[PDB]
Amino acid sequence: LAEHLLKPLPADKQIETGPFLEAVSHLPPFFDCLGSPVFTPIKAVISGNITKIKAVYDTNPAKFRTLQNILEVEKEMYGAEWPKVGATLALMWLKRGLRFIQVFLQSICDGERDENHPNLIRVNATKAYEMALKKYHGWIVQKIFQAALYAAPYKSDFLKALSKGQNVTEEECLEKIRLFLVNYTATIDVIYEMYTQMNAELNYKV
Amino acid sequence: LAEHLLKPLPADKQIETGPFLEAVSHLPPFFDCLGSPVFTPIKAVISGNITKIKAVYDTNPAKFRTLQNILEVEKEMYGAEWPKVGATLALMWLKRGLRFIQVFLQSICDGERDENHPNLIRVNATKAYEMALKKYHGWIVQKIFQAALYAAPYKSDFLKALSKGQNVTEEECLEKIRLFLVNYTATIDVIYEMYTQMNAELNYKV
Ligand SMILES: CCCCCCCCCCCCC/C=C/[C@@H](O)[C@H](CO[C@@H]1O[C@H](COS(=O)(=O)O)[C@H](O)[C@H](OS(=O)(=O)O)[C@H]1O)NC(=O)CCCCCCCCCCC
Ligand SMILES: CCCCCCCCCCCCC/C=C/[C@@H](O)[C@H](CO[C@@H]1O[C@H](COS(=O)(=O)O)[C@H](O)[C@H](OS(=O)(=O)O)[C@H]1O)NC(=O)CCCCCCCCCCC
Repeated sequence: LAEHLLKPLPADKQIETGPFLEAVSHLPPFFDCLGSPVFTPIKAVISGNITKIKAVYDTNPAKFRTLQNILEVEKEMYGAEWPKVGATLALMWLKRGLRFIQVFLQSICDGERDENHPNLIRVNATKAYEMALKKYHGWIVQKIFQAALYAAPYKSDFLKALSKGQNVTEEECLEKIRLFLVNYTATIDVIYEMYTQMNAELNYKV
Repeated sequence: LAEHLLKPLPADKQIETGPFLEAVSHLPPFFDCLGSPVFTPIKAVISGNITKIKAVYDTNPAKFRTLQNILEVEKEMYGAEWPKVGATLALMWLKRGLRFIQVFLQSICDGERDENHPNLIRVNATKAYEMALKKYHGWIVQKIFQAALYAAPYKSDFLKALSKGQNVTEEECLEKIRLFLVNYTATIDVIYEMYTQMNAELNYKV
C-alpha cells in the first residue's frame, strides 16, 4: 500500500496491464502484516493470479497492453470456454482479492469496529468477506475463514506492520491508507465495470 | 504419481536437484484430485516451495547439482539465518508436503479405514497430518484442516481422479500407487535423514 501507488484513470478509462501488474505485485506482502502462517497460502494464491496474468502479458506486451486487451483477445482465442480460462479467470479472481483488501482498509479507516471487541479486526474482515467473496463460496470455506480470524492480529499491531519502516503515528498512517484507497478503489471499480460490460463475470460459487 | 516416477537412489545416496524438481513438479495436480477449491491454496503453497528451489538451482545448476549441495552452499552464504532461509527452508517445508502425500497414499493402499465411514478418507488424511505436519502447527491450522476434510472426496472418487486418463480398475490402480510409493518413500527418507544430519531441521511450530 502507501508508497508505490497506482496513478489515476484517464479519458478512455483503460488500465494498462504493465503498470497494473507492477502496482499490484506489491500487495501480497501485507499478508505478512496479518502476522501469521495461517495466511501464507492466501498470499500464494494471489501471487498465483498475478503470475498467470504476467505470463500472458509477457507473451506480447503490445497485444495485451490494456486489461481489456486481454479479456478481448482471450474471448476470441478460447471458445465458449471463456471467460472460464486464462488471464481472464485470473484477473477475475484477483479483482476480488483486491476488492477484499479495498473494503477491509476502508472499513478500518472509517472506524467501523465492534463496540465490545474494538481492537479486533474480525468485524472489518467479515464485512470484507461478505462484500467481496462470500457469494462465490460454500459454507466450508466460510467456516475456515471465520476460524482464520482468530489468527488475525489486533488492529493497532496490524497498522504498525503496514507502516513498518516509516516511523509515523498510527493516526498519521491511517491517513496514508485513505489516500492509497482513492485510486485503488477507483481502479477496482473500473475493472469490475469492465467485467460486467464484456460479460466476463461468473456469478456462481466455485 | 503413477506415470513419471523418481528413479532409485545410488551408493552416495545423493539426490540430484534437476531430476528431483522435474519429478516433484508433477505432484500438485493431485490436489485437483481432491476435487474442491478448498484445496487450491495448498497446491499453490507447494508450487511455491518448488519454485523457490528451482530459482536457486537455475542460478547455477552445477553448483547446486544435488540437494545437499544446496543446503551446504546456503549454510555458508547466509549466516546464523540458516537454515531458516532460501531453498533450504523451501525444501524443508516441501519435504513435509511430500511426506504427507506419502503417508496418505500408504494409508489408503493399506486399507486403513474407518469401520463406520469406510469410503471417507478423513482417517487417512488425519493420520497423514499427524505424522507429517501436526507438530509444526498451532490449533487454528488444525481446526482448518479438520474442516477441510469435509470438502475431501470419497475414496473411490479420489482414485478415479488419480487414474483419470488410464482406464484401469480401482484395484489395478491402488497397485500402481504402491509401486509409486516405493522410491517416493525411499527418497523422502533420504531427504529427512540429510536434514537431520546437516542439522537443517527446525522442530518448532511456525
Ligand atoms: C494442512 C494445512 C491446511 C489443509 C487444507 C486447508 C486449505 C484451506 C485453504 C483456505 C480456504 C480456500 C480459500 C480459497 C479458495 C480459492 O479456491 C478461491 C478461488 O481461487 C481461484 O480458483 C480458481 C478455480 O478455478 S475455476 O474452478 O475454473 O473457477 C482458479 O484456478 C484460480 O486460479 S487462476 O489460474 O485463475 O490463477 C484461483 O485463483 N480463491 C479466492 O477466493 C481468493 C480470495 C483472496 C483472499 C483474500 C484475502 C483473505 C484474507 C482473510 C483474512 C481473514
Ligand atoms: C477467504 C479465504 C480463506 C481465508 C484465509 C484462510 C487461509 C487458511 C489457509 C490454510 C491453513 C494454512 C496451512 C499452511 C500453513 C503454511 O504456513 C505452512 C508453512 O508454509 C511455509 O511457510 C514458511 C514460513 O516461513 S518461516 O516462518 O520463516 O518458517 C515459508 O515462508 C514457506 O515458504 S518458502 O519461501 O520457504 O517457500 C512456506 O512454504 N505450509 C505447510 O505446512 C505446507 C503443508 C503442505 C500441505 C499438504 C497437503 C494438505 C492436504 C490437506 C487434506 C485435508
